[PDB]
Amino acid sequence: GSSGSSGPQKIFTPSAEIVKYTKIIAMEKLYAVFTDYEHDKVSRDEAVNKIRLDTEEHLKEKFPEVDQFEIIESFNIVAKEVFRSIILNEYKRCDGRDSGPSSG
Repeated sequence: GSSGSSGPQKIFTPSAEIVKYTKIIAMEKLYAVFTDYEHDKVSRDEAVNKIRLDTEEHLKEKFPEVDQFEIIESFNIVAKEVFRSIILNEYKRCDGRDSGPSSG
């Protein structure tokens, strides 16, 4: 057993069970907020962060046994995950031509 962060020693990851459910909610929203709030710069600032507070109340509720630190730290990993996927449809080049239906 060990504890305390120091050196090249990596940190432990949160609960996967949640992280997964965090995407179904974080994703949808994150995408619903990204697609919109273009004109306004701050309008999107709150839309994104807001989730961090929303999901936290939507997850910690589903997992009453899980720790609060598992509902937050988990999201972080989820967020970054989405963004990347969003960058594939904006600020990119030669993403990958398509022959058939893209959105079906």
